[PDB]
Amino acid sequence: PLPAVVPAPAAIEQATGAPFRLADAASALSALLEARTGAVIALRIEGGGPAESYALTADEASVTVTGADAAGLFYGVQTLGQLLADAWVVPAVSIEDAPRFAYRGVMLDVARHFHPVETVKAYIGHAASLKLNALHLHLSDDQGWRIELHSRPELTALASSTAVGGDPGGFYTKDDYREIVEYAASRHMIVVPEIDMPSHTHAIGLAYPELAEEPVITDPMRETLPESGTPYLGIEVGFSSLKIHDEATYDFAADVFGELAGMTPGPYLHLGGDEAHGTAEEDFALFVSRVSTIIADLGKTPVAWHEAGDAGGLAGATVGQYWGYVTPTDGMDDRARGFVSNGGQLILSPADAIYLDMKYPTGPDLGLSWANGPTSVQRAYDWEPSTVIPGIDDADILGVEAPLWSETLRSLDDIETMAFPRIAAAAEAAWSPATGASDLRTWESFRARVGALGPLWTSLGIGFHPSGEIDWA
Amino acid sequence: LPAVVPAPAAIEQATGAPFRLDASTRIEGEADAASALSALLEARTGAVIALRIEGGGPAESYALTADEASVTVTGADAAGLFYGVQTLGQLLARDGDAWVVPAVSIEDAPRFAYRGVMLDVARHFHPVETVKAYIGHAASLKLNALHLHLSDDQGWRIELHSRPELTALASSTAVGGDPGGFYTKDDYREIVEYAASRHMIVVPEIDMPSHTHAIGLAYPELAEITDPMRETAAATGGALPESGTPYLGIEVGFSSLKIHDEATYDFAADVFGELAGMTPGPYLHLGGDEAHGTAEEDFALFVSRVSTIIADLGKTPVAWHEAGDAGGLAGATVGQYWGYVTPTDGMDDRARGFVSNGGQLILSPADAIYLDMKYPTGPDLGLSWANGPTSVQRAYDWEPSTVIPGIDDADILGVEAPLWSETLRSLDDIETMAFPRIAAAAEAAWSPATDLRTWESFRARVGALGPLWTSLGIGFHPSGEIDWA
Repeated sequence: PLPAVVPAPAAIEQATGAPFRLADAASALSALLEARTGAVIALRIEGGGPAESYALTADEASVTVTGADAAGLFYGVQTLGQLLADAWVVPAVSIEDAPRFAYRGVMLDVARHFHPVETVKAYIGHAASLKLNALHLHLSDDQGWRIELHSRPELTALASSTAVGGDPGGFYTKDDYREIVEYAASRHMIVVPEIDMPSHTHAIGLAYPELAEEPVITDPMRETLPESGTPYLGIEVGFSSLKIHDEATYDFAADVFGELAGMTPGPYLHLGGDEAHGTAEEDFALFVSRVSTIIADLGKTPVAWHEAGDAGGLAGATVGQYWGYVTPTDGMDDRARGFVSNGGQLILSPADAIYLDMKYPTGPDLGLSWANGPTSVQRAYDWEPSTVIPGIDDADILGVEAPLWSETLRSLDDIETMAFPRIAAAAEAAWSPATGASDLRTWESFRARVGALGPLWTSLGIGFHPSGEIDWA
Repeated sequence: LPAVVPAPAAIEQATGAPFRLDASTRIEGEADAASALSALLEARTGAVIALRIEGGGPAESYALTADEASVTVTGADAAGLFYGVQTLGQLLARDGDAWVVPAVSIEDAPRFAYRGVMLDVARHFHPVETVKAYIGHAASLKLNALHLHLSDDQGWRIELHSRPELTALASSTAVGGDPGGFYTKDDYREIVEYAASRHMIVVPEIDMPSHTHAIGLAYPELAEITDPMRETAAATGGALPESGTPYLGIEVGFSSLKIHDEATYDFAADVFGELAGMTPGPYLHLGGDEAHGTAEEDFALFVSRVSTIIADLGKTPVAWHEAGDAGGLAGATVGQYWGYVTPTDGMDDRARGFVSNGGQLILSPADAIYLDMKYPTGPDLGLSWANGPTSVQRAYDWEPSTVIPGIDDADILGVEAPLWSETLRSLDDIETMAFPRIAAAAEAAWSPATDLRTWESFRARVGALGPLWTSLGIGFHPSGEIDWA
């Protein structure tokens, strides 16, 4: 009975004997005793091996978790919590672990439904239990502006009032934004803020009306309220845009990205790259060519969605591939490889696979289906970051991101019902080795290991949708 | 009175002299509608013709006025202007040597929001080139919905990646041993974007219950043949009955899916889920064709599942009227395909059950509007399985309201003109059967109920467009029932 642990470790092997009767990393395990409210449990930072790596060995003499950093030890304490099993037991085990990708991220949409600091802090602890080390907050969209800026003070004043569906809006104060980045730092997580521009910028026109263009509608139909110069409370996308040829548009992005970078010590500033429907490719090329350079000279590494990779601007910019794992193109396989030819890496977030906002085939009502139908937990796992990567190299993949969009999610219970269990397939694709190695990196194994951690998920207060695709305990 | 098809809602001649075109007329700056009018000057290779998009009136409606000073086409949409720009081409006449627009004022509006033409790519794979031309031909008659019959017992024509073996091993063949093929996802975007520029929506159909022999070629675990005692087989000579190998015949209702196998619905969800992502149009046509000998409860449970699958995808599902006895689906749209007299079954009653469910009817009577039905005159190809060949008059001898069981015109989504490709292997073959009688489709779709909507007037107006149809390269068949120019 191989002890179930997710993400699947690099090397795991049972031990010969009988199992184990039960700095600040110790607090992470002491607080982990929510699964179960002399012996000596060793948590030491030796160092020398790869970053975010650890070594776990459990016997009856003592259990020893040894990481190279505070992060590596913090991923070893997360593994031991999953290892915890008539009494309360830790199996005779030996784990030597290391991450496959340096970026192992979770995205949160705070613009569609404004999520408070508390429900964001909880999601940080939940993602950290799966060895995820990057929180991606989607701070702006057509439905709200969520970050408090002073170079653009009208934004937080007139663009944060509403949310999707007539629900409360709000924003993170700069006072409140430091709490998010310092809470995630204590969980060894970086916080990358995204400000979706060219398109996905309708709320920006509510406060600075000289910057936004009139909405382009196309075929709703579905609307039978379309977007106007008023707070958009719908879910349609790709209608808003900034005055791309107005220099005030870029003087706005400079203030917005300049002030934002001062509050984020993380290396990345995500600009988005969403283009409005019917926007010129050359004009959209000029847009993200300018704003990425603005972030470039700010001392930050710019991030954008892969649809802006054909552009001629930016150097070393990082991408977020949101296309399907079988890449059904507008050009999205070739367009994603433009980031690698330019000198940057790719973060892979396949829509059909890893988009956590996609409805379950089972049926928890929430979610969307715009990918290729609902997303089963298997399909969230039925992909390899290497083969589902056009024709690049593992050195050109910065990591894996698991986007959770909040068009339909308004609760922490709503967030957990959709993130888990499919978030485990995200951390597995991010942390665990490729599908070429690792015998436990199969659907038959993941489906069994993710079901054994079910009781552990219920003890930490983490909600999840029990997908009938897998067997729980 | 100047002939124009479909017959506009309100048309009246003017008091003065016509509009001389010459080589000095300017055309008003109306984006691509001017280019649509310039290409319409293929009939004939200062005063200015005004194309404007006002707005406020009915959807896809327009107003056309032609005098000696200037011509003005004013629509509420880009589609309304487009259909007004289409009426200009039909209006264009020749005085002696100069080309002339008659003094006339037209105020037009469509009767049905759905004005469809279906093309069968499964029996004979029609390339993107021959489909784009058919998009322009149907758009010249104010049709706004292209229905693609992407799959049948003879082939699978759309490229899916969740089910990638389909196009790998089910698109090799066509009926009669003819070339197969399929539309790539990249080739399918070109069709929907071309149709959008003509203000047409692309409705993709995947016949799901029966008409599914080709799916068994690639996913062999899903298919169930079933030969009836009738058939033709021995007489036609070999005429290979259906097997577990590509079917090159024309018989229908022999294949089916294992209705109680859950992989069949996980199959349909994957295909329809990927399909919906490729179509910005609101409609996903599921079919509803039941195999011979299928249990009514089983066929009901099948279409109950797939329509809910399409419904939960954010799209409106479409099916044939034979799937109306089912207990599933809500608000599903329908192509009624039975005769205008509503015959063998509760075919009218089963179609009226869709209206009880909250949906609308698209009516496509086989005896009336089936463009693949043989002419009584005789241009060879086509079928006659309805009630014999279909004359151009018989294609027009029906009212979409009266033939509609016992409902209301508000419960009719519109009109569809299906062209099945069992015998049609060329674009010239498509036009030889689609046209004349596709005007009777646009007439029933666009024009008011039974105006100039009589057989005596139709046969005069569509006969005047002969030179216009010959100028656009449309190879219509000259039915002897009507006089041309």
